Amino acid sequence: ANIKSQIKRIRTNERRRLRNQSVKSSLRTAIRGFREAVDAGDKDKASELLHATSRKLDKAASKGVIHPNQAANKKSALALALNKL
Amino acid sequence: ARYTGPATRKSRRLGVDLVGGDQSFEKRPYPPGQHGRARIKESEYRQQLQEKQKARFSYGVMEKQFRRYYEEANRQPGKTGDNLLRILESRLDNVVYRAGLARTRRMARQLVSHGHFLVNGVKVDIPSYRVSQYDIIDVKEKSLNTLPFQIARETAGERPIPSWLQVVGERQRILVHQLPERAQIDVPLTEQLIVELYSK
Amino acid sequence: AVKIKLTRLGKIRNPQYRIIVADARTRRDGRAIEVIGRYHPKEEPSLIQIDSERAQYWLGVGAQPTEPVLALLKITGDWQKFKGLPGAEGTLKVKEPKPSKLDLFNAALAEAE
Amino acid sequence: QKGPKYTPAAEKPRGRRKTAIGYVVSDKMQKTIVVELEDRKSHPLYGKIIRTTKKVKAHDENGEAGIGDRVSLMETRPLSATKRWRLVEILEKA
RNA sequence: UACUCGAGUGGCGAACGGGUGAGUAACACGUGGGUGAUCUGCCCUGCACUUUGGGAUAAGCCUGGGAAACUGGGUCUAAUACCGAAUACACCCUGCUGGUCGCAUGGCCUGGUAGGGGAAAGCUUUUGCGGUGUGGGAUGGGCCCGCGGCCUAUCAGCUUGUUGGUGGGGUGAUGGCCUACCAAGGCGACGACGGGUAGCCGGCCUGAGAGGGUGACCGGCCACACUGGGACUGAGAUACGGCCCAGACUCC
Repeated sequence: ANIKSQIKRIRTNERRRLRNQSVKSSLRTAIRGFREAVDAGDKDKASELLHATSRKLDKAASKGVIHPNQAANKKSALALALNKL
Repeated sequence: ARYTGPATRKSRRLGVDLVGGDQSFEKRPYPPGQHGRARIKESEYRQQLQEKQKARFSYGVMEKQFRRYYEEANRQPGKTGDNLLRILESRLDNVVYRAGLARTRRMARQLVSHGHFLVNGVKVDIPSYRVSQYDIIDVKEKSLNTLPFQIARETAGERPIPSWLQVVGERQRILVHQLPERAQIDVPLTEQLIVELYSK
Repeated sequence: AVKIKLTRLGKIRNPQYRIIVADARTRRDGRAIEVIGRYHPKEEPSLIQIDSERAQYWLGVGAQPTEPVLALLKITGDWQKFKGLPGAEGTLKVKEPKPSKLDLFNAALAEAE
Repeated sequence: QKGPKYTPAAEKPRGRRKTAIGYVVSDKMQKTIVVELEDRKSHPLYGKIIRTTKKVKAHDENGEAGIGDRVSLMETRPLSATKRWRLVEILEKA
């Protein structure tokens, strides 16, 4: 509030947060759909949406929004429960 | 804070020739004052006090600075009393007194005080400088026209030069060769009681 | 980065600097990793002692000195020993050692007699 | 001229964990046991040599260890809270 | 006209540095370890690259509202900003499999392998600066453990997310760190659970020596920023001179 760089930085981080909230919400939609697919047993749709969610996680980590270790644990859970169903 | 009182005073008190030419000392060795004839109590403490009293009043230094020299002396690997005495004799002014350029210990103190020496290319107005082996003490430039010192250098027939000094200078250039040692010093009271006091 | 620095030491008038290799997020007289040299400017030919091998190591691993240290390394040729542009050329003025105590006093004796 | 894309990492000595050697007291939980380890230190003031006592909870995947045993143990990463060690081998039966 | 530059976007720094010792009897500190249980902008080192496509806006201009702090809409412009797509097949998810070292899960041979995906930015006329993924460094750190360091039973019972386990979630990572479920277990006379005090250490003072006291200065760690909480951005935040909320306190 008292440093002008901090003011600029405020509005900047507001923009950034907005962007990243939207990113995470989208990813969360993707995984919720995948879990519902697995849970009703559309194995076809399971893979047909897994491909989407997997590319989505990869390019999420690529933007530095989240770490590749996190993205890997996510994809691992997806892949494993798809293997089990 | 240099001392200022009569040299006769401590002399009449404790009873030692330290100045040399003290006819009042010869005339009245008893202590001064109203009870100057009166009698004093004996102990270990009085003796051990009187020891350092005589020494440090002979040489001018104060109690606390003597204690600093003592800390160094028992910090040495040698032995406290005699190495203290070697330290204490290593002073500049005492060296030049035993060389004999000066009349009184006060006078040597004053000479070194007023910057009348010139040691290896630096003015040294330091009445307590420590002189190790191989120290070429030349004297300064204006040292010539000091009148009582002219008489001094000319007819310096007072107390002799000891073994560990010499003058190899037409300009009265005094040099150290070895350091003082107590077997050859032969000065008044030895410092064992001093050691016992300062490590009381 | 792990910058090769000079750090102050001593008293108010005459500084004496130690050549250290530490992180940039330290402070001026703070913790180090390796004291490797030093630098005494207060005398005009300005003593400089630099453990050459260890400086070469630290330049290899990815250090990045500041300008004054770089000047010193180029003086000694350590930067030039790392980069080999002309060669590892020592420009270092070792200070003129003085006529020692013994030779002085023997000169006094032989002159006076 | 073209440097190697790859470079293997230096040989790292995989550190040497400790071991402790105690007497089992319980298997009243699942897949874990409690071991009363012991160490002879010296009292750092009066110099006397002192036996002490130390509970330490361990784990075995296959439940070999019973009560009244003498075991070998090795330290490992935390299996869970107040589980830090693992069994090596039931060492002197009884 | 751009040498230059108010303001603006855009990076970068601001988390270092600097201060205090209220709290804290805690892996907070000191020493010695472990990571097969982990992240690392910056600096260097290597390897392979740096293609194409697109929209909108801040400013500026017009205008409204408010006491001010500030906000609103219409219009317009730009990019290393945001967003796409195409490659990488060195990296990552999963399936099958040979060998090898182990200290068990496992680690390694850029292991092979059917197969799925993931990058990027252009300025510069002068010592020239860059940007992307990727392996190996060096530096910083996060996590766990042993051990040592005050008083007090006129502080004897304490414990239910507590103790172990299964399936999941969660973080950079192990982990009751969280979740529903199974057993009922755990801690304690070597002082739990409580109370009082207190930042820790290299050190400083004394002492023959042990030991006792003690934590000025300087150096290294921890914690704090009016009080109490929370999250964001981001390589990395107790985010002192940032945000939000509720108080208390001073002003308009």
